[PDB]
Amino acid sequence: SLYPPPPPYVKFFTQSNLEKLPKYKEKKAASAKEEEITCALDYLIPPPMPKNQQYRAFGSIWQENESNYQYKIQELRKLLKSLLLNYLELIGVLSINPDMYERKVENIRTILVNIHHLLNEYRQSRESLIMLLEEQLEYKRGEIREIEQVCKQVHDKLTSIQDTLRTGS
Amino acid sequence: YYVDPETTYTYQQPNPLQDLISVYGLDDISRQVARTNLDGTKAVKLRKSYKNQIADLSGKFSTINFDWDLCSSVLSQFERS
Amino acid sequence: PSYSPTSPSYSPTSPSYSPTSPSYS
Amino acid sequence: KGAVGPNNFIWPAEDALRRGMLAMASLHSKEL
Amino acid sequence: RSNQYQRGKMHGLKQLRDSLADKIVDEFPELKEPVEDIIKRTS
Amino acid sequence: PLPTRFEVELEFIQSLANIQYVTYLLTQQQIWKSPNFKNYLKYLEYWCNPPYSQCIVYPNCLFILKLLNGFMESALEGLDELPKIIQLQGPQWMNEMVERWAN
Repeated sequence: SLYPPPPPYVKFFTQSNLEKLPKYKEKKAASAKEEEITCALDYLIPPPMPKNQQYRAFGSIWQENESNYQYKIQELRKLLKSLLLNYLELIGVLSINPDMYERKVENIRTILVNIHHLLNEYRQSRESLIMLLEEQLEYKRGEIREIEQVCKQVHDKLTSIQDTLRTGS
Repeated sequence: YYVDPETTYTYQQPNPLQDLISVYGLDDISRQVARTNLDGTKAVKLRKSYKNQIADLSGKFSTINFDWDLCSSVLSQFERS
Repeated sequence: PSYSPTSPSYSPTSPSYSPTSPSYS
Repeated sequence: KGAVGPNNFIWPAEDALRRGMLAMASLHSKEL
Repeated sequence: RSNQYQRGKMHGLKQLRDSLADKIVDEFPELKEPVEDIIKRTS
Repeated sequence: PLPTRFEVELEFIQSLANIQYVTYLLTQQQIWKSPNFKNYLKYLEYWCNPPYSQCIVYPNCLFILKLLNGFMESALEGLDELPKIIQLQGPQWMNEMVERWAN
């Protein structure tokens, strides 16, 4: 069907199984002193994390104070200059002998592809943390400073009123 | 990065910039069936098909294992009848 | 003429009961 | 919107679940 | 007509790359040397 | 190879985010009638803590199951209103998820 069937073990665990789970896990721990499914109550025991700390799904694999970059910068600049130079040479190829133009085209793309690699090491979450950091920091400083400004102006008004009433005495 | 002094590209031959008709001395037929003469006047009247190449021959072209002796004898007998 | 028209009694909140099953190829 | 790009949706894809190994796992639930 | 188109596009491309080489030399003198070699690679 | 129970339970949790899946599951009588399914739903609650929450792909179902948790004391009735209510309350629920995680 369109919707896959519920998992099979879901139907094994009734309320009685839930209430008898404590004694079952106590007995299992006492006896113990891929997990084989010898009893229907085994699944409620929390599954163990794989030792390799890896998870595979759909053909793809998955697994501290914030809780020479100049070399990369100059590499990027020289790569951009070489990319412009190669673009000029490739368009010249198109001009004179376009029949073999593709011979350079993908080459240029490789440099562009390398640029993407040069982005990968530069990857930005810390920079986003920084920018959010300063925006809420400056917002709270603005709120604070307007607080002492308003309380100070109220105090100044109170002192002026006190002087006015003392003069009228 | 891709600047390779060892990689040299030669001029495409023949060069389209030059007069490709006169490269191999191929001007005679082109002049023979040229659109216009050197003065620009029309040389000959132009048309489509091969019909006018047979007009000199006699005729009115308004709309455009084996025994030969035995067949000839059969035709002779048929005509004589 | 027409004494009174009918009040709109649409029920878009009705979930419908269309059976879906021939999705797998 | 008209171009169905793979592996980038807001919600889990129905085709992703169909192609996921859970489908055959449910089919092979007897083998489990 | 095709030959005239070819010649016109060749002239256009030639002026394109001449102007591009000239300006790349102008604003980027450090890349001037390869650009001429690029011409040597093309012409 | 045969996937482990981790993979199938995680895929079930992430598929619970679909409104069509929830509507289909609640359409059948015996799914809600059987206490086994709700027992499994309450068992699934323990994935809201790390490091399990780091393995999720769509955080919305995190509330949905919790919303489904509410369904055991709110009633089946309300199944028809489920798509409308999720569409209407998507903004504030996304905001509260962001507050729970992004802050």
